[PDB]
Amino acid sequence: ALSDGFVRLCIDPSLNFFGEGCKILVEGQITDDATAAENVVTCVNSELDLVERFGQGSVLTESLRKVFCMCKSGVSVYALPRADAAAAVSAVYTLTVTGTALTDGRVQLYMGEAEYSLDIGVDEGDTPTQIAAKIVAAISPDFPYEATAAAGVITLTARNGGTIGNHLSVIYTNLGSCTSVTPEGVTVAFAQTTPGSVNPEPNDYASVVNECCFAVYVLSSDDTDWQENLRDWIRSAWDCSKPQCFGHGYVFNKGTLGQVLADGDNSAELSRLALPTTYPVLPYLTNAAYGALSACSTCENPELNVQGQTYGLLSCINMPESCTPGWEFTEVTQLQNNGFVVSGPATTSGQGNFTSPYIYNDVTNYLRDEKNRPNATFRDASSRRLAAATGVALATFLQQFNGLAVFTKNTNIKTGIIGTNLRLMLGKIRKWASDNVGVLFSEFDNINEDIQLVSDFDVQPKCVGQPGVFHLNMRYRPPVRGARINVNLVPALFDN
Amino acid sequence: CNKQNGVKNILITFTHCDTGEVIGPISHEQPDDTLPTYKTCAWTNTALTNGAVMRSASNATMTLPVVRDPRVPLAWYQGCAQIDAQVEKFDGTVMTLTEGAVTEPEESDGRAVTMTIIAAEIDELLPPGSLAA
Amino acid sequence: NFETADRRKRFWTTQVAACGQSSDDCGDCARPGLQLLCNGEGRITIATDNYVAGLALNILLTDASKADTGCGWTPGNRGGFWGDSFRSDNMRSGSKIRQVTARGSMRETVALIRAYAIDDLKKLVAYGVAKSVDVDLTYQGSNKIDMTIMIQGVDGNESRVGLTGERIANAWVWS
Repeated sequence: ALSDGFVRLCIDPSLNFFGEGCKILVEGQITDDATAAENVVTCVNSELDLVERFGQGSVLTESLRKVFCMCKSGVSVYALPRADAAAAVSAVYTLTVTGTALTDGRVQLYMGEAEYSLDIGVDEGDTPTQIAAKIVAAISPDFPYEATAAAGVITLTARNGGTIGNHLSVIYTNLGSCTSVTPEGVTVAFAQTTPGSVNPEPNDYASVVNECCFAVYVLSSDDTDWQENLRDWIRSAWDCSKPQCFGHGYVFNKGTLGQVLADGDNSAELSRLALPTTYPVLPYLTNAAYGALSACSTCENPELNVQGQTYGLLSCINMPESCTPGWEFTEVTQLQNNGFVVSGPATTSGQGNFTSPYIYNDVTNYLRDEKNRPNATFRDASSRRLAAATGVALATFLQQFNGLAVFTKNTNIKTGIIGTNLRLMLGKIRKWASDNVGVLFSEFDNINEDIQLVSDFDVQPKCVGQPGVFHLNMRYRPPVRGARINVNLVPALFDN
Repeated sequence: CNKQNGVKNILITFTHCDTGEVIGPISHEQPDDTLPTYKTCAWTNTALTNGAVMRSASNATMTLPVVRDPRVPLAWYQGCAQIDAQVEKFDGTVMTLTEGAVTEPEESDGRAVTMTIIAAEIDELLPPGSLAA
Repeated sequence: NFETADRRKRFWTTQVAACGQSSDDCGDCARPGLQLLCNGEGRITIATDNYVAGLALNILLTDASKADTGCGWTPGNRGGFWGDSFRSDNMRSGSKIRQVTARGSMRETVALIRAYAIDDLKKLVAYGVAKSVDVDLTYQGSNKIDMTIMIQGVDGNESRVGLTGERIANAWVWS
């Protein structure tokens, strides 16, 4: 500002990024080489700092990579690294190459996600199984698995311990008439040899995220107990015993239909994502994409629903088309009716070509009630966002009565006094509630009965109440998302 | 005493347009025996032939005769400031207006002012036991 | 020759309840589709009755091209049908009843839905299948709502003389 070129006006810029009103927290494992301190929340800048700050090929880095690629700008990211358990075992996979390449050709593989795909050319004809397996020199460094390149067989070992390394299904082109000049006489076999053993169970959420507000929690793990702890923490943020911080969490569950349905703990604070047993993409990558997309990078408007092929398109994920739907339609309906989220391809094909997934229903895991009755009050995720928005907005509006003289037991206000009474206060609140129809509420069934204001003197018995304390009781309803109109066709062959 | 037709409290809140100043909800008193008059339906019907009608936009109007407060400039009471008014009758009815504007002011002697206000809508709070929603 | 000179035949036609009904806690609904008819020695065949009724279902249950918004749509679900660029009657296929948005009180939204329904089924008169169509919609409560669609047909052979309008072409389906 203050400069040599004096002129009527001075200017003063400070920095580029300004959208700090939206926050997202990503939690996951790390490796040994990571320099970040464990169990300490730290802000995350662009992708340049990654790898070094969280290790090479660690679960956390992969999750963060998708988060940044989905939300280019408009949200602020945070990371909460965690370390492996004391005695965690690392999963091991085997991929044996057999036969001698007797023709010139190329070999290409797809594992985990499209970013890790490779394509190398067979050196020449008559290359044995040992000169082959050069794939190891081609696998990208970011792959969470380490290739050893043994004599004739390549071994993949998870870089992180625990059960998180028990998900894979490879797609290759080394057989059939798919002659991308395929090397004739080569074959590949896939098999597992050792599973993961032990997961961590952190329970110090009250100390590391204490009294700090976050919008969306993302958890890159599949341990049921770990997820349960996150749900309990979120409840505390929505509790009535202290000022609320609000928030929402995203988790995933994988397995057969019988297994997935068994995780329905009836939590309105979580949005469980259901995946089949043969998902061709690493699970947590899809979960991170869904969380980031709904992590206010699009949901600055609480009313918005993250559904459909237009708004709920997880573009960053690319996966080859499967030979079978995976989730049979008779099973898709059951999952939706039970409060789960189901995703599927956004384009039509069965060729094994590349597509992207999208989300059918944006629904939480809410069922029944505290009194055990069934209802859909918190069915849609937008209800949770709208409820939080109403709470904040309502508190701001009522702020104008702070420090204002209030008259009771004699409602006539002298001339020149600045004050108000119960009836005037109630009337003003009604005005605010009505004006918001179409923005935060739908038309009230009976606006004269869903709002009540009573002074504390009328609640407590004689000589027990306090002067200048009111109780406000309000009931509302979010907007209406559609209705059914049964039709009755009639051709009326006769005339008149 | 619910059958008495009269006004109980009048609260106004000015907002100077050229300086953004805001004055708390001061109370007022009326100058004579007249009462305010109201119109809360923002549509006007014109009589066609054979029972038909025509609708016109129109506005929601208010008429508030009140004694000037000796601590507020006379200009504010005329069309040089926003107004937010509330009137509470004896029976219990409360009617609120927000973002109103004064129209076609007339000369005043310094004590009696008869403001004419217009707003998008007026909210009415009937006493307990209403029928309509 | 024999008086049955009209040689025009009739192809397959979609039918209501072809694949049965899908039941749910909210209610029971039809599942339209093609119908299979069986002979005494196998030799299955498709049904072709109620041509106009089948044609009406196709109009209602198909999304038409979506209006431009200024933000855009993904190429997958822009709506419409790629086969409409060859037809010459200067019309686009599908219906837009599903594109309504919650506006004002529920009464206004329902009224808008009726407007779209008429504007879509109006194409039936243009093709000449039916001589008139009208939809009556009633609102009776928060959750219960009904709508009835009335279509007017004609007989195959003309019988009346001195019609104010015109005999609809493509009337060989007699409906």
